[PDB]
Amino acid sequence: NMEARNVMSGTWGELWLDGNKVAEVKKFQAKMEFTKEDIIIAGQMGTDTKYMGYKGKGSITLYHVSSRMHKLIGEKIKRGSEPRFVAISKLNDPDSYGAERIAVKNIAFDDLTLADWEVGVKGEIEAPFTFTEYDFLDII
Amino acid sequence: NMEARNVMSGTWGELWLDGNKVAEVKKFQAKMEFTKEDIIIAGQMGTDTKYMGYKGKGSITLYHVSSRMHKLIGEKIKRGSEPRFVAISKLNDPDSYGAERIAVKNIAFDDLTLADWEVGVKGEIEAPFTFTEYDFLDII
Amino acid sequence: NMEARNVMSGTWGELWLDGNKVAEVKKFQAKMEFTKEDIIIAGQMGTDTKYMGYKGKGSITLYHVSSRMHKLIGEKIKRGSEPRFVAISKLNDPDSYGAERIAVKNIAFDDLTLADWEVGVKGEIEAPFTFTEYDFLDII
Amino acid sequence: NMEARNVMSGTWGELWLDGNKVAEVKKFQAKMEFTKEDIIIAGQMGTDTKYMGYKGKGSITLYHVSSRMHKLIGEKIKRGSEPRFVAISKLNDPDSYGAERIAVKNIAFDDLTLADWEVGVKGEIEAPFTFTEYDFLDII
Amino acid sequence: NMEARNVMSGTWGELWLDGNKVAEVKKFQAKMEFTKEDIIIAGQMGTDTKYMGYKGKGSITLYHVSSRMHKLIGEKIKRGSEPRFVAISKLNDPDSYGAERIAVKNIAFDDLTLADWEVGVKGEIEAPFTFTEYDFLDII
Amino acid sequence: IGLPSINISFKELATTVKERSARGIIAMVLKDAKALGLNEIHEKEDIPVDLSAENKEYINLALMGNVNTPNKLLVYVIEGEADIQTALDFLETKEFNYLCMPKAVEADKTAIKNWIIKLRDIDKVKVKAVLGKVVGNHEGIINFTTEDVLVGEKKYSVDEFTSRVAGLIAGTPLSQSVTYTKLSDVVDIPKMTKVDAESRVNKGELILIKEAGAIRIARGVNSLTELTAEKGEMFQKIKIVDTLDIIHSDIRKVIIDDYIGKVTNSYDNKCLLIVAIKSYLEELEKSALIESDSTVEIDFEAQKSYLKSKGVDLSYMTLQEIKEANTGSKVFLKAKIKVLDAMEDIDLSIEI
Amino acid sequence: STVEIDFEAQKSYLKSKGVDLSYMTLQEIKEANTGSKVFLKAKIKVLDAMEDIDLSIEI
Amino acid sequence: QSVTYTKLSDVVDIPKMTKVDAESRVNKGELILIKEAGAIRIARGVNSLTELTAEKGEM
Amino acid sequence: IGLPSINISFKELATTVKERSARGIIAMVLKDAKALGLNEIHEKEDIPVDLSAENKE
Repeated sequence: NMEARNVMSGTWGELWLDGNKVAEVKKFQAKMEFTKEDIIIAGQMGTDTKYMGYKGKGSITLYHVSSRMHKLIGEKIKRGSEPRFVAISKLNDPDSYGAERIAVKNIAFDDLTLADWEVGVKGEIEAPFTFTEYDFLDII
Repeated sequence: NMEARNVMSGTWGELWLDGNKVAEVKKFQAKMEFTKEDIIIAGQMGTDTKYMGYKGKGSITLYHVSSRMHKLIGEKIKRGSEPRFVAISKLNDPDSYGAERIAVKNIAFDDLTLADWEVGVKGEIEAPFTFTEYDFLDII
Repeated sequence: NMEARNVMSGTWGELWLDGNKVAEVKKFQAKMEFTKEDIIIAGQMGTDTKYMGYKGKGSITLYHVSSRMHKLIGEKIKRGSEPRFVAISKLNDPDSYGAERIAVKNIAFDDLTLADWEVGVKGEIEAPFTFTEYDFLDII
Repeated sequence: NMEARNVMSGTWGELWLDGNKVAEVKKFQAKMEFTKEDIIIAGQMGTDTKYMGYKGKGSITLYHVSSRMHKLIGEKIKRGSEPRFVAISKLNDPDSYGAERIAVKNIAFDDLTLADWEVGVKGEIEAPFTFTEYDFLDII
Repeated sequence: NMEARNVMSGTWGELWLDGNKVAEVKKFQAKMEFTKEDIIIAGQMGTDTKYMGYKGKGSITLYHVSSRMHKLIGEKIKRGSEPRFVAISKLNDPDSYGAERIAVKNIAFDDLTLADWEVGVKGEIEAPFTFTEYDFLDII
Repeated sequence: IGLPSINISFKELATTVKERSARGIIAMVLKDAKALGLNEIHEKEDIPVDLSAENKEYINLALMGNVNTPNKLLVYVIEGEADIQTALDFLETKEFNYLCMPKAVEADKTAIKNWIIKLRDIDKVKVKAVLGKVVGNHEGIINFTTEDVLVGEKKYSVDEFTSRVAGLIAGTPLSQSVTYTKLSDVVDIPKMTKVDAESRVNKGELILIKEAGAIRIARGVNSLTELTAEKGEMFQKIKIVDTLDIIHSDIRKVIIDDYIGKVTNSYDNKCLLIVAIKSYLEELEKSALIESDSTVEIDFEAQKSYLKSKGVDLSYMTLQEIKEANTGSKVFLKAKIKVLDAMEDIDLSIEI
Repeated sequence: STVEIDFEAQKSYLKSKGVDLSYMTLQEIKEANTGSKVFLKAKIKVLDAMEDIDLSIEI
Repeated sequence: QSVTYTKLSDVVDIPKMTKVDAESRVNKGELILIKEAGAIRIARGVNSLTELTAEKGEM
Repeated sequence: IGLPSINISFKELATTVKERSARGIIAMVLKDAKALGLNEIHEKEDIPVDLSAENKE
């Protein structure tokens, strides 16, 4: 029941940020990294672990076609007001079993690129972030 | 008695996780790393070691065809309940001497990938874990 | 008196472990790393050293044809009994001056690989170790 | 005769308190501090000492899994009736010469921890004590 | 005449206690602290001192392989009869000028460790003492 | 299964028993008309009641050790009117360290002496006998020559006290020697001057002397007296010969169990044998039975001689090729060790 | 180890049947028809086990 | 392997025989038992072939 | 082929002579009243007993 055609292709990804579609998206990533602490039990040779929580980390890459991130955060960051956002990522490959749609919430960006250009090179923007919550809509 | 045909090929590997077959498996690894501490003996130039225990470490890679990991751990991790699992790996190359089957127990995963996609790139998932026990069924 | 044909080729290596021939051996390494501590002498610009001892380190690589390491150490390590071994390495190139045979003693392995396989990749096992003694039989 | 494997590892320790086994024990200490008074002898440059007695001091550390110490001492200490306990400590490393088992008697604890928690930190309890008697069972 | 190789290494130390060699010795210390009293002389700005005596202090550290100290002193200390011991220390580094051997006499130990273990930690014992006499055998 | 039993009983103190030695096996040949065969004795109380009282006292004598009791006693009984060869042939199969027989005569001592010399020199089994009046020139014969030993107002002849001597020797740890070991149970021995004791020790006899305190053994010598270049003064001492016999027996066990008839006679297998023997010697060094820095290696001169005796031409033949050459079913090895003696003689010069 | 045609046995058989060996090539003799017989030869080596040991210990 | 020096545990007694006699019997072509510290054992794994020729060697 | 010979022997310490050279052949002619002829000598330990002490040295 496993066929090569079932593997999901990243070209069939879509992204909404702050309620707006991002047509120029190149990649999207979001992962929960667990905090685990070692615990040695008397009489047991194998060291065990206790789960303590998690830290959400992610990134977005865009082709540089507009000033999206500047408008989203630039003026507010300088004044000491930090905004938070919601992102929705959808992966719907027509040859796959179904679609994967996930909302990532309480997003805080790590930085802001004002300018990054080089002669003979096309422009791209990498924007890392952190987050704390999520919801599953249409898992496979 | 050693021939090139006897070397085991990784294409002949199979994996069960939580009692379910994983048809989309790409690699499987599990290793016990020993804790050793130096001990210098009076009158001896070569420093020796004392064995104190071990830490089990491993990883699984899958082609992205479904939401297997999401369903296994996502909702429970957010609530503070950490689940533990059993995995069975089998390596049965028809040109080898025999089969090697091992159960890896008390598995705790290290993270959870919610999304990782890029335009023009096929989807894959890497899931590291830790473990404390094992059993030999059909060694060679 | 030095000719290119005299250089020893690694294909002419042989290995015994725990008294048994290892036909599937790919490489063997063993080295003594000296512990040296700096000593500055009054009136001398060049910093000197004092020799304090050594640490023996090595490694073995095998093609994966059997469960050799599993049987050697798996059950004993879990119970808290650490076994120690003797290895004999021989290098006898027919075009070289002579043979070089060395016994490496009080060997303690650093880990144990339970499984490591990937689709489309042939299996290999890498096993590092430490040791404290040795003997020269047939040096050149 | 003396080899690094003979050194006793603390992971092979076990503890009984008031007749009940303590599976969550992290460490155990018990030591007799001697009381010595200086004495200067006429005609002698080196000052000598006279032995006068001893004070027994110790402590236990546990992972916080239950309310063991609360149930042992809390209500009685408030009413003014101080309880006294017996502890048995056993160290049985399979690679050592033998087992070391000791009973520590007339134990009086120094304090009681009602709560000690911090966000992001796993719970531990430290319980110092004093004692006056002991007995040797299974010395090496 | 002086070179870095002449510095004596502590790995070439050996110890006898109460006539019995202790192969598990980690370190040995013995030192005489002088008692000095200030004396101000009329007409002199620099304050001088008068030598009055000395107090011998020392320590031994061992790897925990047996119940040596328990058997040496435990029963006698409880009954009130304090024993006294003789220790001999030898330092013979093959690259030094010669051997340094010293007898330390009328040793009285400061305490007794009944148990000191922690999960994941190898066992060691520290035994401080006092003494009044010594003798030189093989000075350099 | 019965009712539960909580049996709490009272009694007075019981006499302590001396500790058992892991080493030292004694075989003793006795004569009685009853209860023949081989009897294995572990503790003093376990003695078959069929033997006469005299044999019971002999066994009790052999039971007392020096620092520990001997590990095991093997008792062979013969009725009489028969050769001692009948018991010697049976003992050729058993494993033991010392052999004694309290009742003997000159021809019987001759039989035991010849038998042990045969075992040691021809059958390659290291055993020893303690005999009353025998002038053997061998390190395998211990000549105990003391007349009329008196224990608890009794008369023991020289031949019948050797059970006590054999137990004494078997009960001694390997790091020590029997020189000046005192026998508390002995009360009286015939008058003896120091010059005579010197002469007897020089002639190779194990004797008792009266010294400061109780009765004690004089010196720990063998019966060996003739010294050559191969056999020096060290071979005259009991302690050294005991250590050498232990080494011989252990190495022979390893060789016979693991190698003889089991593996092909190739150079690789010879190297494996060398490693095994070296590890045994290292184990001995870790216990201080022998000194450090002992070696094992291929005996090159002997192999060259064997190859020459077979018609091989050692012309333009590399030393490596000679070392690795096939030698039929034979192996030539050599080794070096060192053993220390006990403290026995002290000079102290005092200036006043 | 080796295996090959036993040329001399084939020649003796051919002589016994009456064929001529003069003016016959060696290749001609080797490939000659021999009814139902096949003549072959080989060479092997076998080693002995360990049964005698001499160990000389110097003290 | 070879049966040389193989021990037979259940055997516990054998007629006595001197060393030169055992040597002569082995050189005659007989398989014999011998006595040793511990159990009894086979002496040497020899055949009954004694007349050796240029085609039949000692192997 | 005889019986198997497993012999472990103990003996006092011994020395070793110098290693030999395959270089050097000397022809020496000496007059003697006994044992005339050609004598090849490999070592000084093995000299035939016929020669005089003066010629032996």
